[PDB]
Order: sequence, then C-alpha cells, then structure tokens
Amino acid sequence: IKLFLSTDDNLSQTYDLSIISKYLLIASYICSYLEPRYDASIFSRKNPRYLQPSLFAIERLLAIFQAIFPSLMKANIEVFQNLSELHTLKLIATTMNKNIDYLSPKVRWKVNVPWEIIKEISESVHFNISDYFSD
Amino acid sequence: SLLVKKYCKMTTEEIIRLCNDFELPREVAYKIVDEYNINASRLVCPWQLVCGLVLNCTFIVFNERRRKDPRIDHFIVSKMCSLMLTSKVDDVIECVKLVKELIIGEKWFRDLQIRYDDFRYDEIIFRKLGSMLQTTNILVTDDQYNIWKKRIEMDLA
Amino acid sequence: ADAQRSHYTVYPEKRWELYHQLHSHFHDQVDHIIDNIEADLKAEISDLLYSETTQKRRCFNTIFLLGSDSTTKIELKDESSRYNVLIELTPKESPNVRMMLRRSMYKLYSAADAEEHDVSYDLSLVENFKRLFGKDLAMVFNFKDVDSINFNTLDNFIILLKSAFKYDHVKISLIFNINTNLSNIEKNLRQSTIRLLKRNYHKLDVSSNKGFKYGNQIFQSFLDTVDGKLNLSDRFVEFILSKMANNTNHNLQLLTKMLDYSLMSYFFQNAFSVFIDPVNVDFLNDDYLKILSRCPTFMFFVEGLIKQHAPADEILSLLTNKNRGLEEFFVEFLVRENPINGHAKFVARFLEEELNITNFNLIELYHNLLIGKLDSYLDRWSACKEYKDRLHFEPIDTIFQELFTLDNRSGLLTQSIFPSYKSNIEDNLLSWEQVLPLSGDLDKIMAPVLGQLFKLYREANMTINIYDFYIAFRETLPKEEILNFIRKDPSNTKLLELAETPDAFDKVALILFMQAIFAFENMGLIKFQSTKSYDLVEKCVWRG
Amino acid sequence: KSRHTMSMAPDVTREEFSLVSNFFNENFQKRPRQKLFEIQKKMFPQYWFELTQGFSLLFYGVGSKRNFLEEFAIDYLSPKIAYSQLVNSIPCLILNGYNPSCNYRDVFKEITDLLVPAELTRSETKYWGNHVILQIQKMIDFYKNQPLDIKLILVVHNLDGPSIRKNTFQTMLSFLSVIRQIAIVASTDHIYAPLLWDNMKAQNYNFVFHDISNFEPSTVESTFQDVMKMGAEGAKYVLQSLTVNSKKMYKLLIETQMQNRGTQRTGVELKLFNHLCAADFIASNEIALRSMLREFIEHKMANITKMEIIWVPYTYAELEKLLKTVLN
DNA sequence: AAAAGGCCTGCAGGCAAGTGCACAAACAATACTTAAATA
DNA sequence: TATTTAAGTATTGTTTGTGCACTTGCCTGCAGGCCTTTT
Repeated sequence: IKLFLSTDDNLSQTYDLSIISKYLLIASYICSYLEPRYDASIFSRKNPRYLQPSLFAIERLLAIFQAIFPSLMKANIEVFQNLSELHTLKLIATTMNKNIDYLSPKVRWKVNVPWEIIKEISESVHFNISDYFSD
Repeated sequence: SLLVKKYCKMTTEEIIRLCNDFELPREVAYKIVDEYNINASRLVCPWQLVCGLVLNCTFIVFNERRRKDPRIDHFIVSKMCSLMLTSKVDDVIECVKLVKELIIGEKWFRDLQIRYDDFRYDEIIFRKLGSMLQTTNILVTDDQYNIWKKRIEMDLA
Repeated sequence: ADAQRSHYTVYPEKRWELYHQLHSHFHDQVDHIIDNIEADLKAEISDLLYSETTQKRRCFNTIFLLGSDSTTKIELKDESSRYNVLIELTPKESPNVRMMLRRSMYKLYSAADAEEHDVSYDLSLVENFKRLFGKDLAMVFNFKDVDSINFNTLDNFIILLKSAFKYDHVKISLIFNINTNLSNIEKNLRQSTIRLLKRNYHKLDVSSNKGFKYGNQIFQSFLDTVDGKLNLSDRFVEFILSKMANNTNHNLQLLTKMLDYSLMSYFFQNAFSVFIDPVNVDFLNDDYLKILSRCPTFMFFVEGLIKQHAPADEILSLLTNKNRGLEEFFVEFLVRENPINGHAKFVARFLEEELNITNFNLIELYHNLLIGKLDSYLDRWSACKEYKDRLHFEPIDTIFQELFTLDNRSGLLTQSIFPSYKSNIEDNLLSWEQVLPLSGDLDKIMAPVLGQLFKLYREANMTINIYDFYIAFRETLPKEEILNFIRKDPSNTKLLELAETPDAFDKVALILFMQAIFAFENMGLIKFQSTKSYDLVEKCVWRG
Repeated sequence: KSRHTMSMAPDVTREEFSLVSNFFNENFQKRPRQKLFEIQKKMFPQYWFELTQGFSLLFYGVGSKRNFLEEFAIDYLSPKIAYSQLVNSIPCLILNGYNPSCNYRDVFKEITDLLVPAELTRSETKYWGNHVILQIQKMIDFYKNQPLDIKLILVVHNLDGPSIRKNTFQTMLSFLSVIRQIAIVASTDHIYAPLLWDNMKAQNYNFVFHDISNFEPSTVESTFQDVMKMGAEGAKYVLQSLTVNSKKMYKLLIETQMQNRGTQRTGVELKLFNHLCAADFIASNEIALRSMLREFIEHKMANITKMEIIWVPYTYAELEKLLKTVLN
C-alpha cells in the first residue's frame, strides 16, 4: 500500500542564499501587492497575492531593503553582489533584455518565486510579513 | 564619584561652566555647546561622552604646551579626575581613547585641527585614497605615545 | 583627438623575499587542495556516468548537478570502438528548437570528424552515423546553465531527442547543470517529460560549500601556513566569518582573496616581518628600536611593571636608558609558540576523527578559541562533555603579539575590497574638501561644480524640472565671480569678446548646467527621463 | 501648471559653449588637480605590488578616469613593470568603452594575435558557434601551465560603457580576466557598478577597488553623449537658404503671428492668411499657399493648431531677431 | 427631557482629463557562409 | 588545385508603432444628522 497512494513522480528548498540575499528577496517581494502609492506610508521612517506580480524598479528595492534591514548597514557591494546572484538564479528576473539590464535604462524587475518559499524565507529569517499585506 | 553619577543634564549654562573652568576659547567653547546640544538627542550615558569629548578637544587646543611640557598632560587629567571626582586614571584613559575614536572622523575635529595650525590631511589622503602605508590604529601614534611615555616617566621619575 | 575611435590599441627587499617564500607556500597549499577537489569532482562524475546498466535501455540516463557552478569541465572515457562525443549548450545557444538542434548537430559532426579525419545537420546524421563513421555513437549533453533557458524550448528539444531511440547504435545521456533548486526545474517542465527523465537520475551534488570538508579543510591548511609565524585577532576572524556568510556560492575563492590581500598589506607596510625568524635579529635599526616602543603590548607591560615591580629602578634601567638590554627584554618574549594554533589543530582533528563531527566550522571554532567560549561551542552537539576537559583550552593572553599579527582596525582592506560604492560617492561629492585642497579665489570661495550641484540635487523631489533646477542653481551662481573669472583671462581674444557679453551670466549658467547634467547621466545619479522630451528628469539615487 | 521650460533659456552657440567649457575645464581648479595628482602618484608602487598578484584593479571615484587612466597605465605601469621583468614595452590594450562601436568579436580577433599563437589555433575557427568562448577556454587551459608574468596589459575606460556592459561582453571579459598572465585594470562611472557581477563573475575578476576622485569634466565622454543642444535654430539656417517669395511669405506669417516667447494665441487664421497673401498678391489660391507652406512644415519650421492658427513655436525674441537680422 | 415624525448637510456618488507605457514588427545592419579568382 | 575573400546568406539587434491604461479633477447623488412635540 505505501506506494499505491502517492505518485512519487517528483525527483520549498532551504535555498543556499544568505542573510543579505534573504532580505533582498523578501523586500523585492513587497511590491507584488504594495504599489509605490503606499510604501512610503506603511514603511516611512516616522487579491494581488494571487495575480501575477507587478513590476518593480531599482532603488525602490534598495529603499525597502534599507528600510527593513534589521543605519546598521549602508555598504552596497555585497548587496548588489547578491542581487546579481539572484538574477542569475532567475528569482527576480527582468522583463527587459538579458544584457542591458545592468545599466539604468527603462528596466523593470519582478520576483519569480511563489508565496510558499516566501513564507519559508520569512520564518527562517524570523522577520514577519503578514503585516505589510492588509485587506 | 560624579562620573558614575550618570543621568544628569548639562545645560547651556552647565556645559559652558564645564568648558569655562578649563577656559576653552571661543570656537571650541561654542562647538562644545553645540555638540552637547546634538549629543543630548543621541546620548546613551552623558558623563562619559562629555568628559571624553572635552578632554580630546583640550588635548589639541593646547598642543603648543602639552607636546612642549609633558606635565600639563598629567595636570589636566588630575584636575578633572578631581573635578569629575573620578576613581583613578584608568577610567579616564578609557574615556579619552574611546571617545577620541568616536570623534576622530567628525568634521568639527578636522576643522579644529586645520584651523589653529598647531598639529589630518596626510591621514585623509591615505584613508580615503586607501594606501597600504597608513597606520592601523592597533598601536598608538608616536606623538601621543611620546606624550604618554614622557608624562608617566616624569611623574614616576 | 583620435581617442573617439573604438579601442584603438597602443603598442608602446628582504621583507619582499619573505613575502615570496611564504605567500608562495600559502598559494601552494591552496592550489593543492584546489586540484584535490577538482580531481574529486571529475572522478565522481566520470564514475557515476557509467556502470549503471539499466535494463530498460530505452531512456537516456540523467545526471543532475545540484548547486552546480555550471563552470565544471567534463571529461569522457576514450572507449575505443565507440565515439564519446560531448555536447554543451548554452542559454545563449538556445534561441529556439531548430537552431539548438542545428548547432548541436554541427558540433557533434565536427567532433566525429576530428575523431574520423555533405551531411545534413539533422537527426539523420545519427543513423547514418555508423555507416558514415563505423563505430557506434554515444553522446552526452551538457546544458551549461539551465535555469535561464526557456524551458518550453528545452522540453520540446528533449521530446525531439526521444525519437533518436529507434536506432540502437547510439545512446545518449544528459548532464543538467542546475544552478540550484531541483524543485525549480521540476516546476517548469512538462510532467510527462519529467516522467521521461525520471527513468534513471542521480542527484549528484557539485558545491564547493558542503559541510566545509573543503572549507574547513582549507581554513585549517591556512592555519598551518600561518603557524607560529604571526597572529590574527578576534576582529580579523569575525570579519572573515561575516563577509564569508554573505557570499554563499564561492566562499573559498573569496576567502583566499581576503587572506592574500591581508598578507600583502602586512608585507608591504609591517616592518617586523623580518623578526619572525632569529636570522635577522641583526637586521635591527635604531629607528626600528624607536618604533618598537609605541607598541600596545609595550605600554601595557610598562604599566604592569610599574604596578607589580614597586621598585622603579629595574623598570627605569631596563627602559630607554639601555638599548641592547631593552631589545633583549623585547626579544625575550618573541618565541611564544602560541599553542592556540597547536591546540586548534588538536581539537580540529580530534572532533574530526575521535568525535567525527562534520557539520561544523573551524573558522568560528578558532574564533571561540581566541575568545574562550569554546565550551559554548562544543556544547552544540552534546558529545564533548566527556572531552571538554581533555579538549580543554583556556585562551592564553600571549604578549608582544601586537607586532606579529593582522587586524582590520583601519579598514584599509574592507574599504578597498568591500566599499560603500554609493555612499563613498555621495560623501566625496557633497564634502569634496578632504580630497580637494590667480584663479584659486573661486575654488576657495565656491565649491567644485559637481558638489555644489549635488547639494541642490539633494533637496529635489521625485520628478524635477530641468529649468526650475536651472534657476535654483543660477541663484547659487555668483555673477560677480563669473565676471571676475571670465575676464581674468585677457590673453585670449575670443574669450575676452565673450567676457563683455551683457547677458553672459545666464548663458554661462546654461553652459555649466548642460555640461553638469551631461556628465551626471553616465554617472548614474540623474536619469534623462523620456529622451526626445527632456522636459523633466528623475533623481535616481537618494542618500539612503 | 506653468513650468519653467528649457525653451525659455538663453541659448549659446556651439563655439561660445565649446570655448567657455575649454576655459573653465582647463583653468577652473588647476592647482587642486595638480596637487591631488602629485599626491596620488605616490600610490603607483602600491599598484605595482597589488598587480603583482593579478588582482584586477577597478577604479571608482567621481571625475573622469580616461585622462588619468591612460596616464597611470601608458606612462608608469607598462614600461616600468616591463623593465622589472628582468624589448617592446607591453602593448597597452586600451578599450574605448565610451565608444559604442566596440564589439567582442573583433576585439577578441585582435586579442588572439596579441596572445600566443603558438599553434595554428585558426584551424579551430568554425561556424558562428562561438569560438571566442571555447577558444578562450582552451587558452586558459594552456596558460594554467605557463610561467607567471604579464604578457599584455589591457585597460578599459568606463567599464560601464554602452558596449562593454552588455552582459555577453561582460562575461567574455570575465572568462578573460581569469587568465593570470594578464593585468586587468579598468574604471567605470555608473554608480551601480556592483550590480554587474555575481559571485561567479567576481570570482572571475577578483576585483580590488580603489577610489580616484579628481573631478574632471569628462572631456571625451561629453563627446559621444548628446543633449537637446547637441527647432528654432534648426530653421534659422533653413530660412537663410530659400527663395525670395518664401522669404516674403514667412515674413508676413511672422508679422501676423508675432503681432498679438511666441505663443499660440498670437498666430493667424489661414482664412485671413490667404486673404492677406492674396491681397498683397502673393498666393493665387489655397493649394499653392499650402505648398509654399509645407516647405516650412516638411522641416517642422512652424506650428499649426486650432480658428486655423499657424503659430511659430519659436520665441518672440528669436522671432523678432529673425525680423531685424535675416528677414529685413 | 427624550423619543418620534419629518427635513438639512457631509461623504462620494460617480467619470473624462489625461499620461504612462507595455504590448508588437519590422527594423537597420548586424554576424557569418559559400562560390570564385589568383598563384 | 588553392588563398583571394566579394558577394550572399542567415542572423542579430533595434526603431517607433500603438494597445491599453490608469491616473485626477470634477458637481451631484445620497444619507447620517438636526429640527419638533409630547409627558
């Protein structure tokens, strides 16, 4: 019996990525529902969970990152390092081409990870995300 | 011991007393006032940062005698060790060292160093530009080390 | 002048010798372990590639490379009487199905030619192959970097290849170089094709970072390369640990990089490198004697003498009053063996084979060692309770080490290896004085154009007007100094005639502005939103 | 929503603009530039000892490097380190990254002959199947067992260039910089430089960073780029080359459009415009009128909206300038 | 003084002004292939 | 019978095109709130 009841056709991973990468990704997920109309409100220094994600823009990701990174960090070499790591892992891909993305022309970035891995990364990093989604 | 007695306000009048008994000149006095104004918004424990910053400013406002006479270096820490009613020298040297590190990069320090022309550019051009031949501050500079050596020697001998 | 052409080429120490003879030992052990891991990978992949006689023999066997760097070269068996042709496909080589097929066919045909010494670039080449080359064929496909290839195309291609199994004189095998996340792959392909790959797969991993069996091992080898010859403060070790933890894929390469760079800094500024070996005690100079005074160990031990030795006479006589006696007093403690390294290797190999512990890091172990929390380190597994007194090591406070060591207190390496690339720019631009020291008047009374424009830049909102900023900058512009400076050059005729133009202020304002906004686009700060419009722009960077 | 538009700006001829940029950029902060440069020149033996270990030297810091780049490379590094090896000074391969005509294929075709042609590797030249990457792989396998000395020094101006930054070109240069016997030194301007390289490309590059801020005007870089100054003045030369009838009809247009910055309210209606150009006996009908008008239109020399307003978007100042100078 | 008929005003009922812009196809000429002329 | 590459083939790369959109005023539509009386 112990086989007749499951396909077992599969041959949530604790992704190798690191802390700064965890936060990069978990912030780049925040505008799959939070348009720039609200972020400067819910994140200031003072359902589209289902639908396909809207397009980010750079320096917004950096914004929310520097916001929710646990003044502690301003260096951006490892940050962009892991950003390029991500983009090689096709977790936050660009709608535009594959070569000029790394300029600053019209170029949009969007997450390509579903929400379960987001839950995983949040719990593992111990930061909570149920807050920023409100409806 | 006044130093251990933290959680006290040093108002414009009080801080100008703390910087007038030691007679500090106009620019440094007003910078002490303004930096305590700033440091009140960002203090963790007031007395430590206060004594550190004042001693580190006084030790360079009068280098034309400190470097010239090693005894006034002990004289200042003695007259404030009693004014702050401290325990020994050790705690005051902790204070000075740490706070001096905490004020070594603030623009006011560069301005005090450049303005009076007493004696910095050589260190900024080797830290910003990044030479391998700048001093890594694990040692003590030969000038402050000369100060320490000479002062502790004439006090001991 | 000509420079606007495209890439037109132009066709125009004892300390250092110790650097050589030691740095080279370092790199030698590095490259040793490097070739070890490389041969290991080649061996395991060549092994797993064969001997798996799967009686089905109608489905190519698949070899996944978990966490693969995608740079791992592959070798094959020579295996006479049957060509072993490797095929490598890059996500660049894959625009569609047809061109993948053609490029692959051309590659394998050229390889059959090189092994062989008119043909259709298609599947026919397979079955004709025997007739056209004699030996039977066995190809293997190496999709270099799969994650980026459009999986619909790859899927269609695999279904295409499936047809080749009706000739029986060929056999195929697939080598997936997944960057990571096998779940990512099994998320995109058609399940009916997974069920074609799943016939005989092997989740072989290729990761330089796995249980640190290479990480911890190279760390230990480095410890050995630095044994008894220098030291490394807790700050150094914790910094290494931190910067390592944020670089997942290639820790080792970066680890070697930072260690080598620290060594280079030392051997290019530290003057006491010549004093890890007694053969250069005669290499001492009076100025070296002076610089060995300002040591922190020196002052600490002078204070300890004054405290403990109440009679000041011995301390005073052993002081600068003597120089040969003083330098002997110094070299007295030069030979502190620092068992820290010895007991470190001890506990390392111990918990490697006595306790046989793997999922651990010798780096943070050495950190704890220098701290002394090694108990709250080994506790992590609850198996050294019986050994925490035989693997016991209280940290020893060695002396005089403040000359034979390395620590990042000046952040030279950190600032030169891990700079704040945007913060450094914002600082040096807004401040600009710490770097910048007839016409000196304006430089002394008016900032360089870059920074004095950056500062107006700062107060700008998301979308800004070109000309509003132009006027707000005109405010900053001293017309009195602009006429001071333009007519300050009488030697030129045309510039003088320019200097008398009555509306020259706003003209030169627009000139300087259209040079500055010009040079501030390739620098990335401002974006010329909507070229062909350029009526407004956006300030990309913010301070933060 | 009356915004300051760059139209309402004091334009400067290309000659005056160029010449004042010359005066400034060659005299603005000379003494600072030379002091900074003579100070930072002392770092050059530091660069020598750093590149002894092949650490790719990346240069950041505001102001152009191009001048300073060729300065440090061509004059100090190449021939000194060539002499230091124990003879042609090692060919300085300068990459005009600002020049958008650089392509990986041809530059590698150069590189090949620069590098050791010890075997007929041209035999490995094949179809479009890129032998750049495969041949450079082979070249790396070769150099892995070759002696360690710089056999060519390449230097890239503005590594963020419009061509080099193309990810293909970037990866090619990465796999290149893996080679030990070559010294890689370059610089950028894009503040987002670190976005370019993953840990794979960093591992390939082993970048070591250095700030260089000297606050240059980016002379060469100002050349390839272009802004709106680089229209009213466009038509100003057109009208300088026309027929007298066109001159007179545009004269009448400019009077009746400047009578009321030349705004749209100040124009004229084509009904009354035909009435006028027929009264003074210029236009025979509407077809010939619109014909002799489209010669202005077919170069966008006058605006038309709706009344039938033909309004010159050129400024009242520039318009009356046309009147007083080139028309009358 | 409060609870029950009746009538007044705060919330928004709403949508065209309107710009961004993310979709598409040739696009201008890439990069490379394959037959010919000369030793 | 082979090095010349010149022309040609196959392919890249990119250009504006729009197709859709989604925004931000607008007074009116509506409805909770104020007036009145009786015990």
